[PDB]
Amino acid sequence: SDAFKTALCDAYKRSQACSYGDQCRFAHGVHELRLPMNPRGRNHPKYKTVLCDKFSMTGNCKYGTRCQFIHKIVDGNA
Ligand SMILES: [Zn+2]
Ligand SMILES: [Zn+2]
Repeated sequence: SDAFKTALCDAYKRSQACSYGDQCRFAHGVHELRLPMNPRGRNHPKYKTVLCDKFSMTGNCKYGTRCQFIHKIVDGNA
């Protein structure tokens, strides 16, 4: 990354006064801040939202991969 605006200004945050001022290679705000944009794709994206009742009762769900419900192998014997 380039030396400009990829990190916040330590002098501006702690001391407020910055030695270079507006010629500071660091950002004096979030609008000034253009950091190296790392992917935000970390959160869990669920197609299958609620548990599958058919897969829990009969052990089988007819939709399979199409199922909008979570196929969880539930322990316990009848
Ligand atoms: Zn600065
Ligand atoms: Zn299912």
